Amino acid sequence: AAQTNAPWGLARISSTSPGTSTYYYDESAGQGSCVYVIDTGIEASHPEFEGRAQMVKTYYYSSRDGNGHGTHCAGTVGSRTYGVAKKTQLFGVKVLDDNGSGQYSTIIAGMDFVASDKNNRNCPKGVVASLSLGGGYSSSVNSAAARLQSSGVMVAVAAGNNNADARNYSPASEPSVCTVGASDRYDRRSSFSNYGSVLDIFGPGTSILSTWIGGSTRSISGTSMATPHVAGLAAYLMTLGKTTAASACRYIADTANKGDLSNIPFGTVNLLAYNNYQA
Ligand SMILES: [Ca+2]
Repeated sequence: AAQTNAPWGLARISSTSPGTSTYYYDESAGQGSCVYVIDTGIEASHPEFEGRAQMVKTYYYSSRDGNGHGTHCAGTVGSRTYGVAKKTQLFGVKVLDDNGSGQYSTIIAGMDFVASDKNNRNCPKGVVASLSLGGGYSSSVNSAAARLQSSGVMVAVAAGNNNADARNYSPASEPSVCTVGASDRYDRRSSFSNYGSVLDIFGPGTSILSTWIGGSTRSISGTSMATPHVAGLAAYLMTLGKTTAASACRYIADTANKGDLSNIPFGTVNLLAYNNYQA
């Protein structure tokens, strides 16, 4: 399959070189997989989700996305136009309020929720979680992310936007999950992206067009935007039978475009997510 005039990030994930604008992918498109988006929620009624999105949990007085951030992330995972895995099922877990804030205890509860709730969903090709959130180091937050991964969910988490070493942030610093840095259209590390030995992979994170609340669309930037590219890629690869939740991060790193990014600090991986699709 080929989507012409795709967002640059989708084109990049299917390309050995920057500067192209068509997204190429196997038509299976993540069918039979599920991705949980743990964030501010998802506007499920957005035409771009085609009935494939559902709120499953909230810790606040509403499950609606009153922010936009979660809807944007969900769109990059699996909207028809802006998504990597255009046939995946999307499940929203609102651990962040409409200001994008959340107490660590609520975030941890949301991760443990997904670890159980996947047993209530039909996801024969496998389960992914995209966590576009972060705060300072907390062993408890890291441990929750490790449990979620351990339960059989491919966990992708944002490295953070501090232009700092991700070892000081959680869940970014958790070794057993997939920590994702952000890059730009010109294959440079995004200026805000955290870095460090704890990073596993880079994905497109600067100027990312995707869905927003009120049925609209928006371009925004963050390691929160790179993460769902990787989450979506994982879902896509799992439906293709190429990998499993346990080894998808490893598989993505093994099959990445290597040594192509600039401004990568010494000791940080130079690996950009790539679907290796031969059209
Ligand atoms: Ca690891």
